[PDB]
Amino acid sequence: ENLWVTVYYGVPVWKEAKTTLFCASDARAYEKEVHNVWATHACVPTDPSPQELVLGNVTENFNMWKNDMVDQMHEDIISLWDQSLKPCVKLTPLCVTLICSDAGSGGVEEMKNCSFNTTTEIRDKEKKEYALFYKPDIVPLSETNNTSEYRLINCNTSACTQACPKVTFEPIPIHYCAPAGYAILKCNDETFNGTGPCSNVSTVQCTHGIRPVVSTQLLLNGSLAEKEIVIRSENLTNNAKIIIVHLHTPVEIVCTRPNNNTRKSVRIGPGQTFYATGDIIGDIKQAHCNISEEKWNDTLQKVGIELQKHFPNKTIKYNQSAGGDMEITTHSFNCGGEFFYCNTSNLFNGTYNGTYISTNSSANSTSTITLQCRIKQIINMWQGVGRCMYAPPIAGNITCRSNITGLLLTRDGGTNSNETETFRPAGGDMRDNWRSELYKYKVVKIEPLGVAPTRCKRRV
Amino acid sequence: LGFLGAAGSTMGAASMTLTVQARNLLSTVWGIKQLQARVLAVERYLRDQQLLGIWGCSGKLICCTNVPWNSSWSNRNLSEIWDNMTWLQWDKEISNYTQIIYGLLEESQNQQEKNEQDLLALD
Amino acid sequence: LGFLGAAGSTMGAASMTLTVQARNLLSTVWGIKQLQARVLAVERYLRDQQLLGIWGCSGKLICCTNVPWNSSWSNRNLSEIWDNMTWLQWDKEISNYTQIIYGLLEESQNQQEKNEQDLLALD
Amino acid sequence: LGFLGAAGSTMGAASMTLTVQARNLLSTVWGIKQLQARVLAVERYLRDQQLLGIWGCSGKLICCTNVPWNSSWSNRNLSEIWDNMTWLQWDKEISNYTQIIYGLLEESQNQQEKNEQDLLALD
Ligand SMILES: *[C@@H]1O[C@H](CO)[C@@H](O[C@@H]2O[C@H](CO)[C@@H](O[C@@H]3O[C@H](CO[C@H]4O[C@H](CO)[C@@H](O)[C@H](O)[C@@H]4O)[C@@H](O)[C@H](O[C@H]4O[C@H](CO)[C@@H](O)[C@H](O)[C@@H]4O)[C@@H]3O)[C@H](O)[C@H]2NC(C)=O)[C@H](O)[C@H]1NC(C)=O
Ligand SMILES: *[C@@H]1O[C@H](CO)[C@@H](O[C@@H]2O[C@H](CO)[C@@H](O)[C@H](O)[C@H]2NC(C)=O)[C@H](O)[C@H]1NC(C)=O
Ligand SMILES: *[C@@H]1O[C@H](CO)[C@@H](O[C@@H]2O[C@H](CO)[C@@H](O)[C@H](O)[C@H]2NC(C)=O)[C@H](O)[C@H]1NC(C)=O
Ligand SMILES: *[C@@H]1O[C@H](CO)[C@@H](O)[C@H](O)[C@H]1NC(C)=O
Ligand SMILES: *[C@@H]1O[C@H](CO)[C@@H](O)[C@H](O)[C@H]1NC(C)=O
Ligand SMILES: *[C@@H]1O[C@H](CO)[C@@H](O)[C@H](O)[C@H]1NC(C)=O
Ligand SMILES: *[C@@H]1O[C@H](CO)[C@@H](O)[C@H](O)[C@H]1NC(C)=O
Ligand SMILES: *[C@@H]1O[C@H](CO)[C@@H](O)[C@H](O)[C@H]1NC(C)=O
Ligand SMILES: *[C@@H]1O[C@H](CO)[C@@H](O)[C@H](O)[C@H]1NC(C)=O
Ligand SMILES: *[C@@H]1O[C@H](CO)[C@@H](O)[C@H](O)[C@H]1NC(C)=O
Ligand SMILES: *[C@@H]1O[C@H](CO)[C@@H](O)[C@H](O)[C@H]1NC(C)=O
Ligand SMILES: *[C@@H]1O[C@H](CO)[C@@H](O)[C@H](O)[C@H]1NC(C)=O
Repeated sequence: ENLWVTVYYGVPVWKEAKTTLFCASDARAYEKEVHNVWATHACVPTDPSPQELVLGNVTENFNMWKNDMVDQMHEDIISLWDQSLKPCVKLTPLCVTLICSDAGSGGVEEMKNCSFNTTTEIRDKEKKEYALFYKPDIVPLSETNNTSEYRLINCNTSACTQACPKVTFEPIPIHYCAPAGYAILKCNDETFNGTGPCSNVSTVQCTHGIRPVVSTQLLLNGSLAEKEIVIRSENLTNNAKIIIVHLHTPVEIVCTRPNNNTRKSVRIGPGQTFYATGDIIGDIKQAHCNISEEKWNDTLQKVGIELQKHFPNKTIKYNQSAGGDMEITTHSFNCGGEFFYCNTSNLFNGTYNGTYISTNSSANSTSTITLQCRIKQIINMWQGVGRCMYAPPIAGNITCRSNITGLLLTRDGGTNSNETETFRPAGGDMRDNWRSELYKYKVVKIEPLGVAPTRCKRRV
Repeated sequence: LGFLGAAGSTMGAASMTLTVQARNLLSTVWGIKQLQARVLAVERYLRDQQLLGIWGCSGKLICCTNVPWNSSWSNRNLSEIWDNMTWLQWDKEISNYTQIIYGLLEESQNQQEKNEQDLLALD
Repeated sequence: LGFLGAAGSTMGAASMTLTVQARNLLSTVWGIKQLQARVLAVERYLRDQQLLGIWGCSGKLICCTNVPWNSSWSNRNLSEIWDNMTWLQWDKEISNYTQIIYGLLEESQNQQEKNEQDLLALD
Repeated sequence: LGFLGAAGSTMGAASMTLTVQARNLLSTVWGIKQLQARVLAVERYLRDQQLLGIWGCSGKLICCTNVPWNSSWSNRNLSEIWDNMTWLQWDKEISNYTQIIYGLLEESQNQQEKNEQDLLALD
């Protein structure tokens, strides 16, 4: 006859909500006695069988720019990073004035000797010690033309908390798992432009392998694409929104260094010892990064022919960074526990006008691109609340046989009748890397209650 | 089928799978956050169970209530609802009317229970 | 009695002691552990009660289902099971096949509810 | 009318107001106290629900149980009990004999369930 309402429990309907998430790590990350920095004592392990079920005919809108897991991941990384430097050595008795000269006979033109006095394990006795501090960690306090007085940089503003020499900065993968009563929708569309509907949504509980790499201006190890180069942006109208280029073919990049002596152990009290840079044996060279020439050339050509779809009659150009200090204009990362800040002058020096150039030469692979750069030791990252460190050095030489995944670009402001616009690389906020690694997923809440029309009559 | 096996399937065929989406509602730095989330999940399930039990539909998945359905709410034929539509569009176009439906179910349960105690007391 | 009074007695004599045993499922450094233990006790009880509530045996200590009993699970006679076997080795023997029984009760409950819905909507 | 509508009224007058008095059982430094009060509310509601659910009176006010009433608990007639005395002093004089009563209802409910088991298995 007429419609009578009936209640249903166990109904698959969805809403958008913001809740905290869990961890998930591999089984090999718990047998290590170095305790890592994230996945040994806090994060829970996962099962070795990630079940994924594809849904039939559902279309769901995705917005990777207005996301909750990016902000939660950033807050969790910041909090877990600040909690891992509390039981470590603090370099408060190192703000004494340093007397610094050239590095012996035949100076290296990059380090200063910087001999000082320090308090030993006895509170009365003091001893004269020496090191080799890097030049960007040395500030010339002066009142006249004095070339022998120097001090450390982090004693001026806030703290000198050294990292512990047991943990490591190795980026092992982690997975984010939704809590009970929540699911994660993942879009499998290959032509996903970042915002809009998706028609191959699959429901998963735990995310795939995410490596929280510390990098700016250029993306390190990460997940590749499937079909072609993908452009990620939210408006593509103004010049103040960072655009992400997601690649398809990796390009090999290595970074090397000359030798050092050892970790010179200097005591500043009971138990608190720090490892400074000792001597340098052998000849001194530069710390450089090598990138293949023809792979970078046809990769940038592929980026050009794919980016020409959004600009039909305009040529693209590249040049240097748009000014600033050391920390923002250089591609910065870390390897083996030592940080690198490297100039990108020889990578973004070119232009594309729409005419493709084919590179067919087998013997031309010998030519490479070299990036010469220096090393810092005190890191002021996260653009605030960073808990200013002092990275301990490594004894021998190191290698950085790495992989490249994406690029971060920013358009410059043009003038009238400017048909040739430029794209300069820039980093800035840390959220861009984890936003590039979390475009697929979206947290979702299920409501098991519902109503439906039928002809059910409850008996009395 | 596990999570959301019939989230876009046939309306008549989505009534055979409510058990698997209802079986799994409970299954220092991070000693408080997961605790708060777990207690929140427990109270979400308990609120759902109490809301089911407040109109006499506890322990039964598909329960029936004698309150009628007004023509100003859906005005659509039953056959193509149960054979063509899905749950998500139904939640899209019914969720603005849910509170008065819940109130009607509560009033109908109150009337049914008051007739039940009147019949028990008069006998 | 008390905590598991008929913990080793006859199978038949252990069916009249369900009430006095299931009643006790809810009754700084040393402040986190007590609260966590209380929350996980609530977790275990709510999981057990929900699992009883899926297959239509909510609020009943002893409930009967209409699923057939396959002989390949036990292959044993009823009389010596109910008069000679303690619950412990019985649960040890059936522990290799509990998920099949849970799925069969779930499917039988859903099928019985759909037949009841068809019979009730037929009128 | 929410909490304690007729807390000092007649025994028989409190029977018609039971449907409105028991409706609100669930409806840094100052975050831990909120968590503890939240968990304690969950404990109270779940304990009350299971204790009402052991002796077969789940989701039903004014439940009748076939256990006989012993004369050693009150030894006074029901007329002046139901039209003379309020709830509080009656609870004061009944509080010494609550565990024996709870055990008697538990045993009666379990025996009733076994009788229903034998009756349905007799067919
Ligand atoms: C992007 O991806 C690349 C490749 O996946 C990563 O490169 C790896 O980086 C890690 C560290 O960042 C390297 O691990 C280190 O290797 C050093 C040399 O390894 C050789 O020698 C050892 C024996 O000494 C052999 O077992 C090994 O197979 C190699 O032949 C080691 O000396 C290092 O040891 C240090 O760490 C351990 C544990 O923390 C300490 O106990 C030691 O005392 C010492 O301090 C370390 O194991 C790894 O070798 C690199 N891979 C390759 C192929 O070279 C990038 O790091 C990654 N990220 C970025 C940003 O580029
Ligand atoms: C930095 O200066 C110190 C002191 O001026 C140097 O330490 C001396 O090194 C010579 C070797 O040339 C030794 O003979 C002395 O005994 C050292 N004096 C000490 C330890 O008090 C140190 O070599 C200089 N650093 C560098 C890199 O040359
Ligand atoms: C102590 O820190 C302050 C910043 O809080 C320094 O002020 C500026 O520092 C930058 C970075 O080296 C310089 O480029 C500027 O020239 C500094 N001055 C101004 C007015 O911006 C300050 O110089 C530091 N103290 C010393 C002695 O160097
Ligand atoms: C999804 O809906 C379309 C619309 O009729 C239907 O043809 C298709 O079979 C559905 N998919 C599944 C898996 O049922
Ligand atoms: C440091 O302490 C020593 C004590 O031996 C003293 O001789 C010296 O003048 C002090 N200052 C410097 C700058 O070395
Ligand atoms: C959706 O993604 C899955 C992932 O394996 C794939 O198998 C399937 O073909 C995709 N759907 C379509 C229509 O391509
Ligand atoms: C950003 O996008 C909105 C709509 O997509 C548009 O109206 C607005 O003009 C854009 N911003 C700029 C600076 O053009
Ligand atoms: C890049 O920026 C510099 C800054 O002075 C400018 O001179 C140059 O024309 C720009 N373009 C190229 C292709 O170098
Ligand atoms: C990078 O290299 C260019 C040319 O080699 C040079 O002009 C510039 O000063 C270097 N440094 C930075 C931070 O751009
Ligand atoms: C860029 O490339 C041109 C062409 O090879 C070269 O002449 C120039 O030195 C390069 N570097 C800069 C900073 O322009
Ligand atoms: C640098 O270290 C690697 C091993 O980490 C070694 O194979 C290589 O020979 C070293 N470089 C030099 C110049 O010795
Ligand atoms: C990067 O590329 C090299 C060779 O192309 C490969 O061996 C390596 O596994 C790649 N990195 C990752 C993280 O897959």
